[PDB]
Amino acid sequence: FREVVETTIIEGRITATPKESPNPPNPSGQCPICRWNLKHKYNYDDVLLLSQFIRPHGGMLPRKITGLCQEEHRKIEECVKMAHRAGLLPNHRPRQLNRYLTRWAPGSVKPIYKKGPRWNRVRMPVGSPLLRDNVCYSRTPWKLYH
Amino acid sequence: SSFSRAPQQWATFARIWYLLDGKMQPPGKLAAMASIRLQGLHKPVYHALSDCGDHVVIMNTRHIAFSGNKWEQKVYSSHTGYPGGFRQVTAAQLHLRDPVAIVKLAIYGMLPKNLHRRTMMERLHLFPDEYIPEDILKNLVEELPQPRKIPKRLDEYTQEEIDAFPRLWTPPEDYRL
Amino acid sequence: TYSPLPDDYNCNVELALTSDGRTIVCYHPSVDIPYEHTKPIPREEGPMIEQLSKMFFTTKHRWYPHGRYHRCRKNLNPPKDR
Amino acid sequence: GYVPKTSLSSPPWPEVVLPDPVEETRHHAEVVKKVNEMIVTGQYGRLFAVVHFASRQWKVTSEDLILIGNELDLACGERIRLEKVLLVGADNFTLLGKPLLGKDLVRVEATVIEKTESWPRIIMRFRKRKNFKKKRIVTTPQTVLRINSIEIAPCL
Amino acid sequence: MTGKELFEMWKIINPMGLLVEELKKRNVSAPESRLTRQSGGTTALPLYFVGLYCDKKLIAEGPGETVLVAEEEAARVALRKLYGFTENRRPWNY
Amino acid sequence: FKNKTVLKKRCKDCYLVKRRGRWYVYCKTHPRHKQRQ
RNA sequence: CCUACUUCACAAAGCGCCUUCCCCCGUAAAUGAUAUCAUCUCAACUUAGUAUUAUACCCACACACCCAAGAACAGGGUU
Ligand SMILES: [Zn+2]
Ligand SMILES: [Zn+2]
Repeated sequence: FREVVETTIIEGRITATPKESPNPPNPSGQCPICRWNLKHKYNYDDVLLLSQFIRPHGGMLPRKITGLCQEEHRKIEECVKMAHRAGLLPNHRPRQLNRYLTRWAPGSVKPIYKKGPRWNRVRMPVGSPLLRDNVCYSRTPWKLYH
Repeated sequence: SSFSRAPQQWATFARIWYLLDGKMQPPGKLAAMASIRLQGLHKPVYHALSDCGDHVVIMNTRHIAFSGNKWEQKVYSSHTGYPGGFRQVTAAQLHLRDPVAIVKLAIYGMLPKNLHRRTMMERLHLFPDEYIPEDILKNLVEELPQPRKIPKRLDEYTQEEIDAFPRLWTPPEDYRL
Repeated sequence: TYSPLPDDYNCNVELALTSDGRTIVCYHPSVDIPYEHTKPIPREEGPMIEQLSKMFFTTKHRWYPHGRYHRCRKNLNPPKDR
Repeated sequence: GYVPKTSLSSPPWPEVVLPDPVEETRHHAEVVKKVNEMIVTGQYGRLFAVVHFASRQWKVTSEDLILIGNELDLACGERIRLEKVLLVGADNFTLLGKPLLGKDLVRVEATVIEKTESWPRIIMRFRKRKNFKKKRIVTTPQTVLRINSIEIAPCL
Repeated sequence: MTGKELFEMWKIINPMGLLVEELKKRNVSAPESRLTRQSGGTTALPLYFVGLYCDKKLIAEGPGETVLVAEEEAARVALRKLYGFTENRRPWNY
Repeated sequence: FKNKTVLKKRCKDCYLVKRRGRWYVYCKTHPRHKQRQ
């Protein structure tokens, strides 16, 4: 990781950079998620996993750099949005209602004033459809709409 | 066993005081627990006509958490009865106005729709914050487990756990980040 | 060390099958409360109905009287069991 | 096949390791011997029993009364043995059949204390605007049995 | 006496005192009354469980509305257990 | 803004951005191109 | 509400007089990633941006006569 320092005169210095842990469970895997056997085994609240693909101020890292699949990058981005909205990354910020599994940005959803009839009800989305295929240990599948 | 008749009956039909902590808990799950306890459906001696309900004291109701965008999408509708008296207020607005209305309404909706519902609600004690009246605190008997386990934040994760969790990728050294 | 259920409450349950395997024996001696888990013994119509409702955590409706019809329909010698 | 510890990496339920069969069988023998010794020494008070009689299961104890909804073809005061005893239980132990306990284990005895007819039950059919109205009165025969004793034997 | 209770048939007064006398006869120190469980202490419908402990050993616990009533009932239960007239005692043999 | 069910960029400077829940076509050079879903 | 004027007259009225106080959100912008530019953000986020109407009003309570109180009841006064 290179950082730019000013004094005006400005220069870039490369500092310590973490390395992937030795002995991946699944070497010769497409993305890091596959290499570590996490294809369908992480959720929005797995901050330890998510923060490894996050800029220090909360922004996501580019797919080219991270090496993630297209679908895995999308999943990580959505999970990170949900974690930010749930307040699970208090240190990754640009510079009071508790939530979680919030798909939409809170400021862009209108109230459901007229929920339709029973056969055409307007349901409130929960979680993200990108995580529909996550490992389900429950008898019933995840309900993405409430 | 071996109790006298009146003490035995009193013990069997006594009403217990339970404590729920609403911090970061879904009001729906809180209401399900509270409704079971209020109806007495958690007692094997339960019967609709036995008036076997218990007391439920829910604290930190101001700090409940909705899944999804329910804070903005869920709407509570009421009518004053007068023309033009239809009021539709979002969950966030209702929570700001009354820090107890959301949980109260959830439990009310989950309770059976009969004449015992308001008697049951009389046994429900909702408190926005950690403070509880002293008499209620002395009454408390048991604390029910929180229905939802609150996920930890990075600020809360211990350095040992972070070390235990492997590094997933080799970031290029020459990257601004 | 495996226990079918927590042994703290209401008894210590021990399941078993007879040698023939055609009957199940359960040994469930009751668990006494430890002494350390115990504490030493310490040493007008409107307003009236409001007070009673507050006292017994009920509503006002049950404290109002009923008519002669119901008061006389009520059975004063109900059957008693046990 | 290692998976880093995430929320969904492992099942949400605790892992349970059942006791090894050999040690568990030895433990079952020990427990059965203990309960058999309790029976031998008579270390029990009231005995209750779930007994399948007629078509139903009755939770029964000595001196209890049972109302069978049919005539039993037995003279009043006649003593009987109830043979389908599903469960026998005491203060400190219970024995469960699979699905029935053996004859050698439990002996539930009853007595035909009374033979009677049930109170008149009304069966009325009615359909509106069809001139369809029917009434019948039925008195089901009944037998009251008193459970005299529940005996167990050290045959485990 | 089938279905009857010991003190339903034999009326007694001061069961705690009588239990103390019985334990003295059996050469046992006086029991310590202790609050094992309670509910709604400050309400109008409290439940109190009072256990009598003999050298930190529970001999009998009883329920009640007030602490005094619970202690009295616990004394009655202890007396029943001592005299062998417990509710779950062996039936009479006929 | 003009309300359109299908958003089409009209010139080079027209750009699509999803804001406050819905898509918009914004354009500095020709604000006439402003479209809202 | 009746000081005037007027219908009128121990008072009721208007044609007469007096008092009337807070927002709502469509968008326009700052910083900034996914996508190292850019980007108002169903990304985290910062403003215009606010409702959680702010308050105001009422709050005591055991015959008979009068009353600006009133169908009755009720209410106010009786020093
Ligand atoms: Zn892959
Ligand atoms: Zn353009």
